Amino acid sequence: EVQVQQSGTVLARPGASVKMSCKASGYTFTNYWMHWIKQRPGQGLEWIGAIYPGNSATFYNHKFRAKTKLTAVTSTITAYMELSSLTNEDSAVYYCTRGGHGYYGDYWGQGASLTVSSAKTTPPSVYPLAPGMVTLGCLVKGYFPEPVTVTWNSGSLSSGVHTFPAVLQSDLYTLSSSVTVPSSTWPSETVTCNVAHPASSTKVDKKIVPR
Amino acid sequence: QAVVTQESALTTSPGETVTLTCRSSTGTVTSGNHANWVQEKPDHLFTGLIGDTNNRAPGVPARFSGSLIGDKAALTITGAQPEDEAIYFCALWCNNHWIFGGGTKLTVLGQPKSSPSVTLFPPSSEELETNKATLVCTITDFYPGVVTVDWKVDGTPVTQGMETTQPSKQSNNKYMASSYLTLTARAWERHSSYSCQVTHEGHTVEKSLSRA
Ligand SMILES: C[C@@H]1O[C@@H](O)[C@H](O)[C@H](O)[C@H]1O[C@H]1O[C@H](CO)[C@@H](O)[C@H](O[C@H]2O[C@H](C)[C@H](O)C[C@H]2O)[C@@H]1O[C@H]1O[C@H](CO)[C@H](O)[C@H](O)[C@H]1O
Repeated sequence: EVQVQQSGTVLARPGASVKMSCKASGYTFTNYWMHWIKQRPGQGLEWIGAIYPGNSATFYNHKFRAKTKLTAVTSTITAYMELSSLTNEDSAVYYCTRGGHGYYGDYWGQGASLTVSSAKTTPPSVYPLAPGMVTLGCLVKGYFPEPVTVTWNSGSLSSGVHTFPAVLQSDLYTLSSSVTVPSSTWPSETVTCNVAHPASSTKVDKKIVPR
Repeated sequence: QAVVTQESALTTSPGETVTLTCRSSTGTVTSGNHANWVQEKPDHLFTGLIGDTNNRAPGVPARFSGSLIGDKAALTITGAQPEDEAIYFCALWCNNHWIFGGGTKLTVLGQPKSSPSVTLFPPSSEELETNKATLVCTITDFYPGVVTVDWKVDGTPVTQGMETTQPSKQSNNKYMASSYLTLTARAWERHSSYSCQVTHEGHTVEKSLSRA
């Protein structure tokens, strides 16, 4: 039907430049505007600008004019946004949306994540979280980049698991996961979290031991 | 430039009508501001809902309508469905910029409210060995999904060193969030009581531990 396909995840260093792109499907590219939206972690949404491929009219947010170049190739039905002189404040999910008269985005692309960081690939330090039903946890601390996958007892413990979203602390991520099991069950039944960090082929298992 | 203001959170039950408003710091919203409403559902799923003050976007249910009520733009959902639980943003075309409001979290009560299960974990030995100490507070199974988390070290409010995640939807449609207090092992040793206080629907839950 209408589809707005976006490019994937970008990892960039401070000072660099990136080019992100959006392909149209299901409509006449030339008759509509392509707008770009920035969504910060929690800083709401900000409109970056818009381009009309039919005549390449562009509109820009004043705040972003100095570092953004918006373009479109009609032959390829693709719009591009180039961002320059990146700083960690440009880390956000960017969306391209389809617009027209009186509106900027009836159909939305899926979002392309950009992280700007000078950090290096760092493996997680995994720590067991014992109390001393009972809730056990694993702290997965200090890894870069995303993601890590956490399982409990090699996937056999799937009920009662909560894995929380990562926070950035200093310039590395920290994440935790918990599992709740019947009291009787622990310690007789061994509970282990298994943490994989693909970028550094880190795989580590941590058995939870009562304190 | 101009500031666009929306309610921060509204709650309704299935089948009721609820109205969300969007206003500008220049006084009135007009037709020339082309008020837009979009919906944000989990995992960055956005849907256009209303464009140009009152046009439903393609395939939006007729229970969604946009109007200007007085000097404000407003979105009304007549007969709210459990699936309308989402964040709603309005934006206004002003000075050739689309300017966004901060969004309204709408809870549409499709199940009973549930209080948070809070769990506070102490630092592990292995981490204290690195000269760091991180306390972990997990908050799960709360519904509505809006909570505030406060940390106290020997009764004093903590203002630096804690991190809290935004509430994520559990698969059972309740919500979960975690908070971290990070200190050096040195500092952790100068204090005895540690508290994670979570307020949800005007009630506080406190989990406290003592270094010792
Ligand atoms: C598509 C059109 O192409 C040329 O004619 C010229 O470059 C125009 O600037 C350009 O777009 C303006 O005109 C059309 C008229 O139908 C509007 O639909 C456009 O507005 C839509 O897209 C922008 C980016 C916003 O999302 C708001 C949408 O309505 C756009 O309008 C803007 O420019 C004209 C200039 O004549 C006028 O000032 C409008 O008030 C302004 O919104």
